[PDB]
This record gives sequence, C-alpha cells and structure tokens, in this order.
Amino acid sequence: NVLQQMEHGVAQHQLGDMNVRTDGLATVSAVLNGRKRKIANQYMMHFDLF
Amino acid sequence: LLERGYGNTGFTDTYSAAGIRRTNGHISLRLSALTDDFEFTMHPLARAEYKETSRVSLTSMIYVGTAGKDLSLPTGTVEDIIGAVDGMRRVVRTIGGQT
Amino acid sequence: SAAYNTATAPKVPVSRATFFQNTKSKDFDFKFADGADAIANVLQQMEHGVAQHQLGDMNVRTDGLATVSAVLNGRKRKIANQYMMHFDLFGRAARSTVRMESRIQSFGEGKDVDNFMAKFHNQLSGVYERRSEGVANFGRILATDTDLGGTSGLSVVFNGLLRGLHHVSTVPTPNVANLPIRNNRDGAGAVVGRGDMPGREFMDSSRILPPRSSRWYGAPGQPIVPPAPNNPPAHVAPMETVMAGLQKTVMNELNRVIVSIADVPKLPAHRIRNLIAVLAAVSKPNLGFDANRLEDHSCFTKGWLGFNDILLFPLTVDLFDRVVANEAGVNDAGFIVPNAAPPQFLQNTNQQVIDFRGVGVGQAGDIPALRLAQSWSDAIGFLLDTIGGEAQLAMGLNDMVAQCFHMHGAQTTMLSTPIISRADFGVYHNVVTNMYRRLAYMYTRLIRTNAAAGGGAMLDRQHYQWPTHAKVGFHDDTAVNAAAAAARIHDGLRQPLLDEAFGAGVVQPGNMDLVGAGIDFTRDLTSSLGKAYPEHRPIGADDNKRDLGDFTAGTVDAAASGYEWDNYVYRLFGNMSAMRSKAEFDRLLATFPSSTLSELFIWMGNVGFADTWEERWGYDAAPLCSIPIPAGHDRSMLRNWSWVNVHNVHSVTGTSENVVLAGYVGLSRTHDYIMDTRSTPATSQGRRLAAMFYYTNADKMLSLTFGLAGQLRAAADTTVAKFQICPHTIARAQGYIMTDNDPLSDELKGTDFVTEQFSLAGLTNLYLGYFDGLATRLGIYDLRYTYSEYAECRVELHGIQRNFLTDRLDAFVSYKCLHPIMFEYYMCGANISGGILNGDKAYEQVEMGNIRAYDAMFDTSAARDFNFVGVRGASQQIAAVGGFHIQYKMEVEIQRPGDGTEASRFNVYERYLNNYLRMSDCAPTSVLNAVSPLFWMAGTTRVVLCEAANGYKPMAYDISQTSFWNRENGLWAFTWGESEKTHRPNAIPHGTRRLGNSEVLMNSRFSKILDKKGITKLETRVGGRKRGDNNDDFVAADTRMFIIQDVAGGEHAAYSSLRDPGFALVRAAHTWDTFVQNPRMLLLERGYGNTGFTDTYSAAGIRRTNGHISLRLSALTDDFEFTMHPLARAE
Amino acid sequence: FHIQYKMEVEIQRPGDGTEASRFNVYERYLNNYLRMSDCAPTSVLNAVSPLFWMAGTTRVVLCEAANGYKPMAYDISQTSFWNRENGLWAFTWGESEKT
Amino acid sequence: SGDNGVYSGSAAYNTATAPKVPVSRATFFQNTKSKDFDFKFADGADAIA
Amino acid sequence: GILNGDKAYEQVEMGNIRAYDAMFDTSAARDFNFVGVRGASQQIAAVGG
Amino acid sequence: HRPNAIPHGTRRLGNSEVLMNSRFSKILDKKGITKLETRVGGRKRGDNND
Amino acid sequence: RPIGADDNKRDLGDFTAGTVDAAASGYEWDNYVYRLFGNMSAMRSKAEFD
Repeated sequence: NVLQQMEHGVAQHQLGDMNVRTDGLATVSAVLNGRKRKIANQYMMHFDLF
Repeated sequence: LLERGYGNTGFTDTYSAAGIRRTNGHISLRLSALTDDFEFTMHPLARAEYKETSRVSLTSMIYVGTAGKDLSLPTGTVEDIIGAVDGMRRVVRTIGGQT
Repeated sequence: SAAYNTATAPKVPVSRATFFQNTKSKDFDFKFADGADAIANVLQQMEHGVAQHQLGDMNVRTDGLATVSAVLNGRKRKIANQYMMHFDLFGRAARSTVRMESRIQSFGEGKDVDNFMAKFHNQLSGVYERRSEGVANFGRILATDTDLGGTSGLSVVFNGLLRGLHHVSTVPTPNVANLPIRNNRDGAGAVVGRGDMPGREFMDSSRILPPRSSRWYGAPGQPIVPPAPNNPPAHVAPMETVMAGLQKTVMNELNRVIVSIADVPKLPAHRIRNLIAVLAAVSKPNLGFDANRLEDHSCFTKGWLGFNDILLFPLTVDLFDRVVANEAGVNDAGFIVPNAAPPQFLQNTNQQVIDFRGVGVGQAGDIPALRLAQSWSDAIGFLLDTIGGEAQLAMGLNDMVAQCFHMHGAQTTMLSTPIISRADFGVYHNVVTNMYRRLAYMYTRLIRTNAAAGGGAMLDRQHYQWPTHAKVGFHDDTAVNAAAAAARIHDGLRQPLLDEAFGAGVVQPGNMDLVGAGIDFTRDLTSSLGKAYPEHRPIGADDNKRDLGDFTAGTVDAAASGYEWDNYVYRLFGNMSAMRSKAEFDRLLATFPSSTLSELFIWMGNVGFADTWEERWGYDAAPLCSIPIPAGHDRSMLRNWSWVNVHNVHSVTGTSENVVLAGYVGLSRTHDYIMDTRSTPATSQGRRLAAMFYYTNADKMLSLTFGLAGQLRAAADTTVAKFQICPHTIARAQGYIMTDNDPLSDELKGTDFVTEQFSLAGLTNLYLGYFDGLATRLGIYDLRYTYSEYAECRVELHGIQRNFLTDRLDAFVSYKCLHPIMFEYYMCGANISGGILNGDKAYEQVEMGNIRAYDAMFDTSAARDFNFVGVRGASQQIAAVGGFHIQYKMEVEIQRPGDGTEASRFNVYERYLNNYLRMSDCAPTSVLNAVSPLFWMAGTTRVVLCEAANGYKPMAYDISQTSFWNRENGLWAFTWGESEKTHRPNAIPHGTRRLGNSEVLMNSRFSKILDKKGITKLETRVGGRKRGDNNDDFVAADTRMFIIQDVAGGEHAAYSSLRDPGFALVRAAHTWDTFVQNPRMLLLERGYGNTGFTDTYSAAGIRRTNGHISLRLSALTDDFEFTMHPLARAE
Repeated sequence: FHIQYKMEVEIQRPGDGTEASRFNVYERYLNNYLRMSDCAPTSVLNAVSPLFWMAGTTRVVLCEAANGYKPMAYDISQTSFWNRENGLWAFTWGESEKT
Repeated sequence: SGDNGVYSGSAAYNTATAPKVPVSRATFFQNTKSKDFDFKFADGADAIA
Repeated sequence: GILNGDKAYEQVEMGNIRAYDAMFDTSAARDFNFVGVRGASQQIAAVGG
Repeated sequence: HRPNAIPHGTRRLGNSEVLMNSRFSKILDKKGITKLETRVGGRKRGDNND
Repeated sequence: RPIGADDNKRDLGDFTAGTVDAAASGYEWDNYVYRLFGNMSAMRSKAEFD
C-alpha cells in the first residue's frame, strides 16, 4: 500500500497545498471547486509541530 | 466592525419558523451567491477511477409562458444545415489509423 | 377559451425564399477533397497550392481586431457587397488556460536497477563522462521511474508552439516595440543586469543544452578556467552537473523535461540555434513574452501557465556540434547557405554556450529569435522528426484554435445596444452622462467672435464656424444684427437642458471667448475630420450640385487639433432631437456603429490630445465632463475596440476551458533508446508532417487557423440556435431568474421556473455533445467533450460570470456571433435566421383589405424553413430600407402554476424592439446588411409578437445616408457625391480589400433613383455672417449645406433654420419636437414636416411609403451569390 | 379588509397582427367594499359577496388583482341601527355587564 | 427580491408543488339544517290537498 | 457539512408550526437525524446573520 | 477584488491565484457586502489657526 | 483608501495614507483595536465581552 500511496500526497497544483516550513503551525489545504457557478473555497487542517 | 440590530422596524425576537420567513431575502438570495455544485476532484493517497454511468443531459428545453409560441428553430432549419455539412464530405473518422 | 376571436380570411402562404436571398451559386459547384484522417487533414490544408482564406481577405496583422472578409457578387447587375468577421487579439477575454504536469511513476517491479545503470553510463560514454555522479543519478532515475501518460501530453507543447507562432504573426510588425520579452525587474521596475529570470535562464544556451564537461574549462585539451575579471558565468554548469541535480519534486514530478535527441534534422545551423531559443521560452509562463497590448497579454500568450524547463539531452554528439556549427562567410557555388549567420557565443564560455540576447527597449533584453515566426514552426518540425508527436499536432491545432480565438458577438457588430451593455463598465460607466454634459454645455455657450483688433474685446455674434443650435441656441446665424428681438431664439429649452445634464442650475448659459479667431482645420486627409463637412467642399456655380467637391478649407498641416474634434462632435449631434433627456440621448448613442463610438471615446477621455476639453472650453463646474481611460489604451487601441464588454467577446467554441493533462517527460523515450538504439520514435507520417513545418510561412498557417476559427464558430452558432443559449437560458440553468423585465421576474419568483430538471450539468452535455458532433461532420475533431470527462479539466459554457445589473436587459439576446451572411459563406449557403432581402419577388406590393399589420398578410404555418419571427424580422428590414421603424410588442403571458393571481402580460425585449435598426459593422455599406434584432432573440419563454398601436414611424435619421469616409478611423456622417465625376465616400473601417468598381457600381445605382430618392441634396446659400475684416460688421457668408427633407421627400423653407419661415418657429415658444434643423450640421433628422402623415400601422404605412421602399430596394439587390470559398483542401 | 378581484374579457385579433384587448367587467361591485345587508343588519356574516350575484352569458376570467388586500373605508362590524322605526345608523357600543 | 437583478428560484418547494387543502362547501359555509328532523314538503294530489 | 442550494428548503412555510426544524420529517430517512436538521437550521440562520 | 485571505496558507491556492467567494461579494448590493460612503466624518484642525 | 469623484462607489481604494515605511508601531496597533471594538455593544460588562 505504501508503494501505491507514495505516488500521491496533499500537494498538487491549484488543488492542494502544504505549509510545513513554519515556526510550529503546519497546515494542509484543499480547494473545493464549484461547477454550477464557479465558486471556489479553501479548507485547512492545522497540525501542532510543538 | 458593525453591530447589527433592529432599527426603526417593527422586528422583535421571534421563533425560528416565523423569523426565517420574515428574513426572506437575506437567506434565499445569499444562499444563491454562496452555494454551488461543490465537488472534490482530488484525494491524497488515492487515484480517480473513472466509471461509465450514463452521463445525463436534459431531455427537453422546458418552456414557460401560458400563451404564445416558443422561439425554437423551424423544423427544417438544422436539417438543411446538416445536409450542407454532409455535402462537404469532410467527416473525420480516424486518428492515425485508430478510429 | 375565454377569449373572443375575430373572423379573418386565409393569408398568403410564404416561405423563406419569398423574402430572403439564397447566396449559393447555381452555376459554379465548388468540389471538395476526400479524407477521413485527421493527420492527413493537416497535410491537405497546409499544401502551398491551396488557400483557405485569400491574403486580400485577411486583416490579421493589426493591434487587436483581426478581420476576415468575403464578397457577395450579384450576377445580374454586377454589384458586389463585402462582409467582414471580427476577431479579438486582446487578452481581456480569454478565460482558457492550459497546463502540463511532468508526473513520473515507478515501473519495473523486478528489473535490477544496477544493471541498467551499467548500460546507461557505457552507451553514453562517448559523450558524457561515464564515472560521474550525474550519469549515475540520471541512470538511476531512468531505471526506476517512467513517466505517467507521456507522448500524449505533446498536445500541450504543440499547443504552445502554435500559440507563439500566432502571437508573433498577428502583430503589426515583429519589432521589439511590438514583441517585448519578460525581463527580471527589481523594485521600481529596473532590469537586474541581463533581465533573465534567475532560476531558469532562457537568453542563453546553457539552461537548455548545458555544456559538456569534456569541452568545459579545465578538461584535458581545453583551456584552464579564466581569472576573476573574465570568469565564466555562475549559472553555466556542464551537463553532468545538471544531471546530478535531477530529482522528483514535491508534486511527484521530475525537475525538468528531458527531450533526448539521438540524430538531428539537417536544418541550417542558424535555424537550430533559433529553435533552441524557442524551445527554451515555451516553458515559461506566457511563452516568455511580456504584456504587449493594453498592459495585458495577447489572445494566444494569455493562459499559458507553462511547464518545467526542457532539457535538450543529446544522446550523440551531432546536436552539440550542430549548434556551434558555422556556415556563414562562404559564398561559393554549392557552399553558400542563404541567411546564414555566425554563432553568437556567450562570453567567457569555452565557445560552448550560445547567447540569444539582443538589445531591447531600454535596458531590457530581447531575443530576436523569438520574433521570427520561422523559429516557432521550425521547433514544431524539429520535435516531430525527433519525437513522435504526429497524432498530437492534429490535437494541438484544434485545441489551440478553440482556446485562442474569440469573436465579437452581435451586440458590438450588429445590434444597437447602448454603451452600458456595449462598453466596459469598469471604465465607460459615466461616458453617456459626461458626453451629454459636454454637448449640453457647448450648445448653450455663446461662442463669441473676436472684435476688430481689440485685444480681449468680443462681439455677441456667435462665431461662423460654430453653427447656432436650432433649439437651445441664442440667435439666428443669418442676422444683420444679433441684438434684434426678431433674431432671438426663445429661451424655453436652454436652462432645462443644463438642469437635465448637470442638475438644479449649477451651470448656466454664458459666453466662451476662447476660439474667437477660428479653427485650424488640417490638410492631413488621413486625420482630418473637416473633410466631411459640405461647407468645406464648395463647388463652382456651374459644377454639378451632386459633386463631392474638393476639400479646400484646410489651414494647418498638423494632425487634427482638439478644437477640430470638438467641432465634429458639435455638429454631429446638433440636429438630433435626442438631447431632450439623458434617457433619449442614450437611445441615440445605441444606434451608432461601434466604429464611431471608438472616436467618441477618444474624445471622451482626451487620449491623444495636447489639452483637455475642460481647458479648451473653460469648464469650471464641480461635476466632471471626462472619463479616466487607462494608461495602456491608445488611440489605436480604442479604434481596435479595446473598450468592448469582455462578455460580448465569445470564444469560437461557445465554451471556456481549463485543461490539466499529464504530459511528456521523456523518461520513457530515453529508456527505450538505451534498451535498443536501432529504433525511432518518429514514424514516417510524422516525418512528412515535420517536413511541411520546415517549409512553411506565417501566411500559410494564419489562413489555416483563421479558417478553423470560422468553421468552429459556425458550428457553435448552430448549437446556440438549436438550444437557445442566451444569458436567460444559462442563468436559468444556474438557478437564477434573468429577465430584462423586472416585474416578469417578480411574477416568476415562486413558481417552478427554476427546476432541477434543467441544470448546467445537462445543458453543458447537450452543448458539448451536439457541438462535438457537428465538429466531426466538419472534420475538425475537437476534444471539448473528451476533456470534459477528465477529473482535472473543467469545461464550462460562456456566460457563467455575467453581471446581472448591467447586462440585465440583454437577457434574451442569443449568443450567435457572426453575420447571417458569414454563416452562408461557411455553411454552403445554409442559414439560421435570415440575411439579405430579395428583389426577385414583389413581397412589398401585396395588399389585402382590412388587415392592419403588414406581416399579418402572410402565412408561415406550412413553411418548414420559416417561422413567425422570420416575417417580423423581414418586415423590419423591409421598412428600414425606406428609413422607417415598425414597433413590435412582445409579451410573455405568465400565470403562476397553482396560484390564483391574474394572468399578466409582460413586455419583453424592449431594448431592441423600441430602438431603430443599425448599419451592422460587418457590412456597413448597404442597408440590406442592417439586420433585425428579432433574429437574435432566444430564451425558454413563449412570446406573442404583435404590432404596436401605430407602430410604423420614421427613424431618427436615414441610415442609408450615413457612411464612413475612410478605413483608418471612424469618421462617419451623412455622405454625398456619386456624380459623373466624383464618388460617394462609402468605406469599410478595418476593411481588407479596396472597394472596386463593383462596390462603387452599387453606390451609382442607388444614387440614380427616380426623383432623387437615393440621395441627400446639397445647396449653396447664405448660412451665416462672417465678421467683416477691419470692422465690426458682419457680411453674409455663402455656405454649401444640406437640404432638409420629409418622409415623402418634400423640401420646404419651414423645415430649416437659416430661413425666415423656419426661424420664425424657433423664435416663438417651441418644443423639442419642432421640425426646424440647422442644415450646416452632419446629421439630419427625419419627420412629418408639412405632410399629412402620422403614425399609421405597418400595412398602411408601407403602402404609403411607395417609392422609398420599392425603388430603393430594387437598386440595392441582385441575385447575389458566393463565388469564393473558405474550405479548400488538396487531394 | 377587502380582497379585490378582477373579471377580464379578452378579445383576440391574431388575424390582424395587433395586440389583443383586455376589458374589465363587473367593476362596480368588485371595486367597492361589501355592505351590511338590509336583509340581516346584525352580523358581518350576513354581508354577502357580489361574486354570488354574478350572472351572464359572456366568457370572463376571474382572478385576484395584484396587491388587492386593503382595509375597508369604515369597519362594518361596528355599525348598527338604533331604532326599528327609522334609519339611525352609526358606530354603536354599550354591551356591558348591565346594558 | 431584486438585489441588483439577482432573482433566486424556488427549485422544489414552489407554487407547483404546494400542498393544497381539500375543501368542500361545508368547510367554509354553515349548514343551517338540523340532522335531528326533516321538513317534508306538502305533496298531495290536488292543490286543495 | 456545508449547506445546499438545490432546493428552496428556506421557502417552506407551514401553519401553526413555531420551530423551523419541526417543518421537516426525518423519520423515513435512514441517513439523516434530528440534530442534523437543527444543526442545519442554525447554519441556515447564520447565513442571514 | 475583496481581500479574502487564508491566514496560514502559502503564496498559493487562495492567497495568490484562486478567488474565494468571488460571487457573493460581487453580485449582491443590498443583501451582500456592506457599502461605503464619502461624507463629512470628522473635522481636521486648520493649519496656522485653531 | 479614498475614492474618486465618479469611481465605482463599491471599489477598493489604493491606500493613499501611510507616512512612515518602517513597521506598524504601537500607536497604530492601538488604533486598530480601538476601532475594532469601537461600536460593539458588548462593552457594557465584562461577561458579554467574554
């Protein structure tokens, strides 16, 4: 499974993000894209590096 | 910031059902600006596996109006356009031997 | 059914052919070439022996607004008629992006990495040093990782190589001023020494094609590294160092894109160095180009996000020695290479790095190899003959054309939309209000005249060159003493005019003594606005009164000064009654051609002028009279419609796009080479396609793609008409209620108008499915339907982001772009709506008793090609020939389902049904091309067209009399001429061909109508009083001017100021509806002067308008047919 | 309060190509409020609606007017007659514990 | 509810899908007729009956 | 999660019902809950402020 | 554009390139984003006097 | 962020103010908090400030 999962990750292009080089608040982002009205939103999860 | 409240309007604290109806525009209109057909096209740790599930198009242009005729094209208009395109005999069928 | 009907007689059955001309030749059948392969199709169209669009039918190389033309030849009276088709080259409305991902995956579950690493570093030992950490690192990547979906992402690379080819070819000249290259600006926008972007250089042959360590400094046989003052640049590293830096990035992608070349095509070495400059720049965002129009990006350059930098990886030494090969300096027979130039080497490299940079605008660099359209087509052939991408160039063409080609929509070019919906709201949102203020100001100032040698002393007479406004003026121009009570215009309309414009009396009528000497009209006929005036073109006492005359009133030789522009706009709107209110003024401006609105925006904004209008006219009030046009927008950009609404600019496909498809990395091609060097990736069909791109010019490629843009836009026009795609239909799919009538939306609020059984998910699959079915039948093979299915590619329709407030009244205008005749051009005579009227039938002489509407005489139930809105549109064009308007009421009976409220009728689409027709900008020459708005109505509503009460009324002005004077700018007013000696100035702005004898034969036929019904007369008569020289007395001035007419053509002295009978009406208490005009102005208004005529119905009116419709239409018509052809393929 | 209704007579002219004519009938009673009947001058329940006395052989379409809910002129509940021998009639009062 | 020409649409709970109340005459109007007894009209043979 | 715009559930009106959530019947749904409607209706109200 | 930032993401998805709620703030006037207005708000002390 | 005379009143100004360029000093921080809770009716008591 790890071999399969190593082909992916949170960081893609204009779809996901990773801010881990921080002073203690690493986040992982993801853009939710709307088809009917072209409304987009961004969601985060915050990790405690302390 | 800006505190919000009732001002020079006969509004009071009410119940949820009567207060949602009372604030009609500030909910129905905003929901149209805020909501959408939101969808996730990506997943970390997994790959999109496509499925053939009969993608749906709308069967008919639902016309409204109780009196009059609609603005649809005359029934022999697109038929004459297809016949003209067929005359040019350019229909593409293969891409490097592959259909 | 609760409605009482009235008995009536059967009506005359009519079909489309009764009213509209079939523009298909029955004598000349153009034949077509077979073929069902798409790669073969590219080869057939690219043969030098065929042409899709002739070079005289393409104004492609313009700063915006590329037009492509066609000619309709009448085969009976031999008169022609030119039709255009406008494309955009601005990036304001592109909305499509393309990106390529270099994602690599793992492969070969068991393949022993260490034994491939042995093959790699032994096979490549003759080029790269075998025992190095770069050959071991890059042989470690090839042994473990392959690329995900390679050689199918060559569509994107060929997409961007064609984008750059068109970018450098649709520009007026490939200069450094027209084609900037992005430099590296610091703070305050200064370059950083070479202007080359730091991490990824593309002005040097070192990031792409790094040197060889065997040829670098310090290698055995090569010189030692030079000292500090001339050391090699820091960013140049040998290839084996670059391979040591390849790695898999965070996005599972490779660091670079490896394009490994085994053997090289035998191009002249100077052409290898040029296409390498191109290959380095295609990776960068926007192709490495800068913003070259309106401080924005081009139509082709915008939306190119780029990919990782290509790495030219020579598997042999024949590309390393091909770049540095020198072929110039030899002029022997059998040895000379044409255009060959010596290599340009980056200094302090061991003659191993080629330098592409040249001088630029300031301190910025400029790669001259990027401004050559040959180097972008050379790079396409180079990649095909080295990498097999033949099947992906055919996809690259069709994807580039759909993404990078945009039309202008009916609102700009055919329909009479106001500036609110025609122009950009972020800039031109107060241009009608401020232009009304300017005119209201100038019309109420007494423009005094300088006294006799009295410094600062003025006379109350208004100056001669500024004719007095008939309604809100001060006095009679042709008066001995302007102080006489008899020669004083009633001041009943003056103050309310300024209150309407400014408000509550903040501006009052006064004096302007700033131009009392006179206007300096220019002799520069290119930039002259004074050439249009009848009074500036006098004729002799014996000369024909129809003569155009000679422009004999220029004074200076500079360009048109500011005051000359003020005079033209002063006289243009002087006689127009649409100054009673701002609401009526905006309706006037709605009927002006877009090519004239561009000249009003130059004036409204002071684009090129030395001094502003306020400085010229001494305006000192609080409200503003000008608008802030952006910095980038020039006079030449405004004339190319940089002011249009970015929502009226429709892509050729009716869809947008955002494609992200994983692409070429080159690990699969280089791995297969090390396994077996005796194969090729390029097939013999890809080597043939590669050969043609070597042997091609921009002209041949431009017509190939500007023909596809026409073909796809005609297939989208068919799909738009089929599915009624309009802003109302798209908004209904998004869940809104868009309707030009606000009370119609309040009544539709709670009903089942908006359903889940009508959404964008289905409306897009209908559009894409039906469009990509036509596109195949036309042999185009577009991938809109394919890319719609992909997870990361989004395909959406056109109006997903429209402004509901501004474009509300445009809700029912369908998205068809091209003229009803340009559809017949492309679709072999087929048509959707209806174009040119007919002369073969007497549909205007049919008369029936007690039928009140004209189009109620005709019965279209049995017609298969004709509709109830096709006769209403035909009648609107029939009446417009005579200069008349038929007001149609359109109505939606909305009864809420299940609600007991009264069934209500709502007048819909009253922006266009209430305003007069407009000379379309596609074909501005003949009236027959003025197309009715009823043909661009769509929507999901059932309407009831019916004649309005007394709907037959005269137009504001006769559009058959207005004509453009020249191709360069939009000088437009009433035109005359067309005598035995001269010709009428009727020109097509942005036209492609010069108007021939068959274009001036149309003007000649139209000017020789019975009773001079085809012309506007001119007469020479006193029309002012020039101040006598060396005194303060005004001697009468003899002026050539127009003659004001009626509906019926009568010419009475009471219709005119400058005549005693006609000025008597103005001196009394008059209104804005009085029929008194100043003939010294460039637009004349129509009316029922001294005739018994009133507003009748269409049927009775068309009978009353006997000669002006029947005779005019006979002179404007032949049996037109298309003897040209846009669809040419070789066998 | 008062609910305003409309009876609409529509005349079609499709063979003339001009707009149809819509006419209002019975407007004398649909535009004027209900009345305390003389048959029973005691309760509001006895005030009869004019729609029940609509007759005729013509084809009308009955539908409620837009924003037709408006208060009456005076509240007919409060009016009553003082005498059986004449027509004294005004706002009345007095139903107390003793009167 | 305009808000700049932005009219939303009731997608599933509109006037077409509204639950109407089944109504009879007796729902609105009073039946002034006793169920305890009936009034039999005088139906004889001749008018004097 | 987030709300929807597919339906006009904010336009549903009923007589004598005081609570907004009491307008809806979740009993047939095996998917949804009673705190789901109340939690949704708090997000519906928060849209309007 | 409206300043709709993501207070801990990167110079990426929403903070740089995508627009979040591009439609609520855009197409709505009386029931959308609050309005701004230029009028006399305060008094600035005149220079060289009181 | 002042605006023009005939600009779109629902615009975003260009931030004409600002005199120093070093860093937001203490007084500028105080002003931001001064205006943030300026017209909050939750300052009546500490409980509703919580």
